[PDB]
Amino acid sequence: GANKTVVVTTILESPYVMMKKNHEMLEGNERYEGYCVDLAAEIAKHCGFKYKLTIVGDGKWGARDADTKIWNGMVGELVYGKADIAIAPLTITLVREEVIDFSKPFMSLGISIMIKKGTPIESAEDLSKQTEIAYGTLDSGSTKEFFRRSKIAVFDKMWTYMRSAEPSVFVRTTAEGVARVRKSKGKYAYLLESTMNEYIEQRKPCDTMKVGGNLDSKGYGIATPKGSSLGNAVNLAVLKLNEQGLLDKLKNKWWYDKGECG
Amino acid sequence: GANKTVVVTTILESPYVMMKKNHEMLEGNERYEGYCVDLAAEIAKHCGFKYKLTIVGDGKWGARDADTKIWNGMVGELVYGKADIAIAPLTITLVREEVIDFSKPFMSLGISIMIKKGTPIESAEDLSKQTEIAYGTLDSGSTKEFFRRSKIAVFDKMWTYMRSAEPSVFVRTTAEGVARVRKSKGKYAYLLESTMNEYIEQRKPCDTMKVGGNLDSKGYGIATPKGSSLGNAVNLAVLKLNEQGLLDKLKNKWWYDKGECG
Ligand SMILES: C=C(C)[C@H]1CN[C@H](C(=O)O)[C@H]1CC(=O)O
Ligand SMILES: C=C(C)[C@H]1CN[C@H](C(=O)O)[C@H]1CC(=O)O
Repeated sequence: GANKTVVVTTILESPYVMMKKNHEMLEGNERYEGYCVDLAAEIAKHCGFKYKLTIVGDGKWGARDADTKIWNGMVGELVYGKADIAIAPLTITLVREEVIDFSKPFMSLGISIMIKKGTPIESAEDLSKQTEIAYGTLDSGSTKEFFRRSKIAVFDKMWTYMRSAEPSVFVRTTAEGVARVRKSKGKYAYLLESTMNEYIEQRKPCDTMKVGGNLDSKGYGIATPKGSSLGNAVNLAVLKLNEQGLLDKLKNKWWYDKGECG
Repeated sequence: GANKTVVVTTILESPYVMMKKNHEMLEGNERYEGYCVDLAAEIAKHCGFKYKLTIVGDGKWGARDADTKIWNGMVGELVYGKADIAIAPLTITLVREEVIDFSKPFMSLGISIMIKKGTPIESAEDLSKQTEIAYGTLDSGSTKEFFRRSKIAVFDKMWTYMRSAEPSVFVRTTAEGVARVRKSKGKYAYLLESTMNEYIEQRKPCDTMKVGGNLDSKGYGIATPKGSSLGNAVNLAVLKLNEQGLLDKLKNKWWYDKGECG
């Protein structure tokens, strides 16, 4: 039948999607700003469709409950037909790839370590060997799953450490993880995706730092319901945007062009 | 009908696929060794299929002739039904994605600069600003296309320089590009994918070096004919291998474990 406005599901997480300071004076998609907001506009332009940016109701990303087997977050909204496409820093993982379609990566990243400047830690191995400096991750998401399911000695030990550490080394949000690193006087290292780490390292008060190399290598992908008709075009749009150097420009814009740390 | 042995098309290019020193005494897939040979074994194991490693007849990777519109290389073998899957460092590009299916990236890379140690060059911008130190790429492939189609000022200038430079700054093979850098006493810089660059930097006589950051960000993908039944399983296998840390181990094995430069 007739074309329909594409429902885009995303989530508020800086600097990917944020409500403009003057959002109360704007409307529709114009209320938001950020890397993903810009990416969505570019994808829509190339694929030639109108869209509406919506915020995922449950505020989750994409995990399936072991008991009920129900998918939450943006993945769930695609799986159950609540949204047509998800545009956010959604990590491409096996479990998600099995239920929805992912475009090729629009951003490359890996799990990294965030420390307050001055902390005597240079790698994950360094962390695994001690307990004075506590370390944890988000209480849900791809990074936590990485450690939970890892069979690699170092990461396996880090996981066992994390589950038994007191007080809890887990945080509910990125802002919480960042704030804990900053207020813990060097006694807390935060494991998060390099992208977020690199972003925070350029924000005042400039007291955090990304150390060591990434623990893994992966990417963020645009997701659509399995078999969806938009899948193909969106995937080609992603590759096109990357080849035109558009994606690198968007990262620079939201990560470095306005860096606040020199 | 009954399952059939999967025909895998690949190409001799170190350290991805090479004929063993004692190949004349071995048979079938055992005649070859390398990163891709190992990857193929792992993919086949996870997807549960028997396969035969074959070498692409025309020795090309995957480009379409503008006049005849015929696809050459491994892409062509998939497009015309000569092979069931291609396992090699095949760069995921828009033009190829339009005719065949790619798995998510099994390796992340970008175009980089290779120089003989001592060369006064730190970036592509540095190269673009001069002509004393000649610079070029392979006479075909993704890297050449990157420069040919680029609209980015610096890369556009580099391309115009390359097309008009005398003698020709292009090479036919990686080994040729490497050899030219080594024998040109610092008067030749070679533009190639970071993966090959990092590999060569660890091989005797240890006289080359990778300088500056990558010009772009992309990946290598396993390819299958569009709509192929193996596509799904192979894609999930790739993600699984990466999540198990298997892909990083394979890179270490063929790139660094035996590094010859300290
Ligand atoms: C910001 C959040 C909660 C997301 C972003 N990508 C990951 C995901 O898609 O699971 C999560 C971060 C992480 O796991 O470190
Ligand atoms: C080694 C060769 C000729 C291949 C490997 N990947 C690229 C491709 O798939 O086109 C080519 C290298 C390059 O373009 O620098």
